Amino acid sequence: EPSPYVEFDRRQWRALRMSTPLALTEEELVGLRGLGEQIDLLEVEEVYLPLARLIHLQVAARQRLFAATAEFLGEPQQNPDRPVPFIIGVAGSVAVGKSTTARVLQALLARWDHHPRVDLVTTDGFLYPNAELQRRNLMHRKGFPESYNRRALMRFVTSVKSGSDYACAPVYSHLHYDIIPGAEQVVRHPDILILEGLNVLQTGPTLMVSDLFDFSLYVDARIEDIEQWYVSRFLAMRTTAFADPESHFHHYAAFSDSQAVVAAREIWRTINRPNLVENILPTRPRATLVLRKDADHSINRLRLRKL
Amino acid sequence: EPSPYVEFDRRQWRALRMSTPLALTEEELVGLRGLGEQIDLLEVEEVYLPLARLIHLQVAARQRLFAATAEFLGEPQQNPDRPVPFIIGVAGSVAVGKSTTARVLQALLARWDHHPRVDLVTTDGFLYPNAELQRRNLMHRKGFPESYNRRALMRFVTSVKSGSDYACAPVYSHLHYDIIPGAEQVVRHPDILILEGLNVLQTGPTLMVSDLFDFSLYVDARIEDIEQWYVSRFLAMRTTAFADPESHFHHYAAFSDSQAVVAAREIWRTINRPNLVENILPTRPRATLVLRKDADHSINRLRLRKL
Ligand SMILES: Nc1nc2c(ncn2[C@@H]2O[C@H](COP(=O)(O)OP(=O)(O)CP(=O)(O)O)[C@@H](O)[C@H]2O)c(=O)[nH]1
Ligand SMILES: Nc1nc2c(ncn2[C@@H]2O[C@H](COP(=O)(O)OP(=O)(O)CP(=O)(O)O)[C@@H](O)[C@H]2O)c(=O)[nH]1
Ligand SMILES: CC(C)(CO)[C@@H](O)C(=O)NCCC(=O)O
Ligand SMILES: CC(C)(CO)[C@@H](O)C(=O)NCCC(=O)O
Repeated sequence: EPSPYVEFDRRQWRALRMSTPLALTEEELVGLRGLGEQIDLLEVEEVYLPLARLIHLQVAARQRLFAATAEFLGEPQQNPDRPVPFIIGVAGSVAVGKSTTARVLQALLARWDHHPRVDLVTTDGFLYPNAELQRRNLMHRKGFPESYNRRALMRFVTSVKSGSDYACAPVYSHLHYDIIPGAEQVVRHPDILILEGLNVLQTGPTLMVSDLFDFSLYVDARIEDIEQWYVSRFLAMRTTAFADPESHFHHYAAFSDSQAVVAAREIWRTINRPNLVENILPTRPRATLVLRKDADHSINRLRLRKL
Repeated sequence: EPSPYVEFDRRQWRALRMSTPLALTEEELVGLRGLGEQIDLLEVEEVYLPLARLIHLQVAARQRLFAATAEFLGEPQQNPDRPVPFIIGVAGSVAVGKSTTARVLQALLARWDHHPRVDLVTTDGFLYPNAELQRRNLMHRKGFPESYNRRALMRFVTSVKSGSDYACAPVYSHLHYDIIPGAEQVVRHPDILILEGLNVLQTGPTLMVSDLFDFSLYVDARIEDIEQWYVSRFLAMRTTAFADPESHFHHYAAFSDSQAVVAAREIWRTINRPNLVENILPTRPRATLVLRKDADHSINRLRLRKL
């Protein structure tokens, strides 16, 4: 059976590093690593460095493609100080590590030789505000496709990829659990834009951000593991994020281990798990690279799209 | 508002021919032209020749892409007598002209300088046989996604694009209105494969043939026009195809104009129109090039994806 995909173990994948230099310190890694994440410099070298080599091979190759369409159209030569931005999507469940994966990726690419402008945007900022979610009866479906302003999202990425000087995204506050009035993240003709969220790989009856991705990753793990990671993070957060009296979820800080486990499981069951099974997982087949994690968070398997 | 798309009129589009030679005679065109189609050598020159220039620019460019992934993987050099097959999808309603568009495209590309092997496959052969459609209660939904063996279809195109020496498709008989026992269409590592059908541009919870297309066309027209074309073709066929006593639809040959119009409208209303509105039209946003036809079948407008 021929296949669009090729499967690697960590042994096979890490050979593909060739001579890519490691440009990240252990301390720098910490600044990027999320609560509960196990990524170390060795995963960076054995997993993220071949990745970064793949990507940089494909950035130049993907530029030929837009150049052919320019040539056809009898369009001028593209300013080499403004190529067409390479767009990278990163997807997966809540709690699977995908935001760290994306932050690490950004760090690695920014440190490539010619110092590319590499911006990172999460879909959080494109959530409808709570007052608007409440209007729509969606206050308990944050993360589902319909809880996002997908039109604004598509506009944002279309703007950036189509060469705009600047494009703006709104900004979400996890502390306050809402969009921040007046806050903008401004992206200015970067060379690479990484877009990370749950359903960014979705497809449908209109052109969507996934149709603009030049490359995508999906961070995968067994569902039962993800839940464990999610519950455990929730318990840990009683003394980090929920401890802040300003935090929308401050009431959780004083939950017993057992009360906390019960609350987190209920949130997993009613929100995150269904969103995962119904919307996120069905996008996995399309990702250029699936990063498969074991129960201990360690990436030991990879699936690349060769077609 | 920035846009993934650029819109042309025939004036703007035909300028993009540059010096592409016309290699098709009027007689050759006839061999390709479907009952009721108005395509002439002038549409070929003003519409299909820029198209063919776009495509050939993108074939070489799209090869860089697969080469980068080979390089990354430390794969050998690709035999230049066997590149990775460029896959082209052609979609649209029944009766809109898309099969002629595809046959013409094949003729034009086969006549490019180095004489590329250019195969053409329609999704007809991947319809479930009638006995199997009946089992599924689908004898009146031929053309809807579920009336096709989509797994076999995906396998076929995956086989070809992944470099197989040969791949086989079953063969449908319009005369008999069923799959022909024992018949195979054999495709042998072509340089380009054109795949044409109603829903070939569809997307979903699994990797599908649209995810393998390097380029796609959608042949568009106003729904009311398509219906007129469909009814008129049905009336014309009383003296061509339905006239054959072997034809599954021979009974239609003896319909009055008015009986025929009533039968065709009913088939349009209950089968083709719903399939168009529900399944085919929602794929239009993704096509690389939409060919928009006026009431007289003439292509006067085009929409290209630049992103
Ligand atoms: N305080 C806070 N920050 C969050 C939360 N969710 C995501 N973040 C932001 O994203 C980072 C998480 O890194 P990582 O563990 O890779 O995130 P993830 O696996 O995508 C977890 P989730 O998808 O649940 O956010 C956090 O360090 C923080 O910057 C949250 O619930 N609370
Ligand atoms: N005899 C016959 N041939 C058909 C039929 N439908 C498609 N074909 C094949 O496809 C060709 C049609 O050319 P074209 O007019 O572009 O097809 P189309 O617009 O896709 C029409 P449809 O989609 O309804 O087949 C025919 O000449 C024939 O080879 C049909 O109902 N009867
Ligand atoms: C469970 C964690 C810590 C992991 O992301 C986080 O999703 C969380 O608990 N956030 C606040 C609770 C909530 O998700 O509503
Ligand atoms: C209406 C035409 C002639 C146009 O394709 C053709 O679709 C047709 O009439 N075929 C046989 C009738 C049927 O579609 O069942």
